Amino acid sequence: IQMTQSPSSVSASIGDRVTITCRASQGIDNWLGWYQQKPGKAPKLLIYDASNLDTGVPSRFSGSGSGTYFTLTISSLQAEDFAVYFCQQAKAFPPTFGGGTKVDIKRTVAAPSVFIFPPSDEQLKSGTASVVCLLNNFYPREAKVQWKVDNALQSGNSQESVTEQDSKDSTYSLSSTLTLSKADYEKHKVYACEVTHQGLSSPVTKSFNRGE
Amino acid sequence: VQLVQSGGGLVKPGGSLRLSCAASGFTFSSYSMNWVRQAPGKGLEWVSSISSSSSYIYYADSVKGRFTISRDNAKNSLYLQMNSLRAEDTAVYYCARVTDAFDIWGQGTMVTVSSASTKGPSVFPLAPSGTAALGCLVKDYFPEPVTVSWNSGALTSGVHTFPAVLQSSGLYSLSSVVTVPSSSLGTQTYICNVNHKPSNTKVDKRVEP
Amino acid sequence: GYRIYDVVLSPSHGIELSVGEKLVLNCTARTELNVGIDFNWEYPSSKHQHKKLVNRDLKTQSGSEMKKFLSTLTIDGVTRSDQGLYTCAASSGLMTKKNSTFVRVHEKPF
Repeated sequence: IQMTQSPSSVSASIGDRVTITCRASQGIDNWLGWYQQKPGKAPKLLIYDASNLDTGVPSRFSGSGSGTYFTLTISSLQAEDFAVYFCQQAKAFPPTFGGGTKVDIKRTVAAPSVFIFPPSDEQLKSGTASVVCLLNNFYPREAKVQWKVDNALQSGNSQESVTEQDSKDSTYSLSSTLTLSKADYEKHKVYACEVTHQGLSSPVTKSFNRGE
Repeated sequence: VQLVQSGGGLVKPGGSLRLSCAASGFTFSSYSMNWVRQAPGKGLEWVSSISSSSSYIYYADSVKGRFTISRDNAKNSLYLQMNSLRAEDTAVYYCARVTDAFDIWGQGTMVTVSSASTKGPSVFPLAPSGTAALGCLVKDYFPEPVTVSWNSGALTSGVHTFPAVLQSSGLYSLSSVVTVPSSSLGTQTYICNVNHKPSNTKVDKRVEP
Repeated sequence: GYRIYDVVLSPSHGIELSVGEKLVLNCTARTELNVGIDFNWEYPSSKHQHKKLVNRDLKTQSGSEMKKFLSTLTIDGVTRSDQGLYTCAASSGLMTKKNSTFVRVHEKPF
């Protein structure tokens, strides 16, 4: 029994009427919960049985819907409300959760400044090769990164991690590390990091030739 | 009303550790208690549940035939023995009270199942080619407690230390970067100060263009 | 298919006994077909145990697509210590609903 949340991310400012949708694969009558989670700490129940508010929760949070379609509205957004929101079903045997919807601070659209870092010679002595691609200071959070080695799309051999929304400028930064062996690294010449983001009109690719 | 957790930590595949969750603030004897985990970056996943007198127990297909849920109602505490652990069991585990919805949640406790032993990091430089970007690549360490500062805390502006990620080898890898004016590269020196207390590994790497 | 409808006590309100009278408190809980239920009581006194008053046997009933679970609480003679708030919590593992009720035992001959 699958729970799909829409949208994955919501840009908002203080005082806004933010709405979050949660859709089920099959009918759940009214047994839907809403939880709030901020980075580092545990989740907290906002609303249960679709519409009923939990004790301690302010009245600005409200919930509605039934069957498959459900909605969580925040009447007037406050600084505390910037967080991830999960919906959870209580009908079928396994209680499933939604993917989560992050409500973050609205900002001007910012294309990432992209930097590519070849592996250090100090590292190549240890028989491994790491290639890092930095997407710095961008908004919104959604960004897609693709590694290409001599036009060969790389998958499974890269890992990425994103910082939290910055406290000063409200931007995000992302790091993607491509791991290769020394042998495979010395075989190929071109190493490209292709990034696609809203702030960029077309995909930007930063690359280097092994040797320079 | 509180729910304090304890007992979690580091384990190697196959091993097992107890996971306590002590209630105070309400009648423990009465409600059904659940366990819910959250993988780093991933969403929430219900793991197991148990009735008030340990009569009815349920497990997810990811944890059936391995994990064992239990509780002592006299002690006012919830337990979870985790046997035959896999790499995909590394997560932040939450005990929680159930009543309609999961109204009360514990603070949380992270268990880590990855194979390698305690190991210090190797700090490699991320050398730069308006603004210019540089950094340090803190690669292959275990467990997580790794500090990264720049110029002994004197350079905090424009710094971004990304969260760590487990590689397939079971060792963590992290990167810390700083954007600085392109003109001040040759003049101003940049040292990243990495510290991994679990293996007593202080490292100071100077990055150069 | 593991959900609870509602938990009701009978009698629900205004139960009044004399000292030494037999107290009876049933606890009905409607659930779905596959749902198991586990009754845990909460009494104010510290003289009785959960092995005396709560029923050792069970009482279940099946109707079309709804199951009833019933658990009784019998006290052979009552005292001032028994006066307080009684609560019947019916936990299924994935859910737990509870309903309250107040009982008064006055110092008077039955």
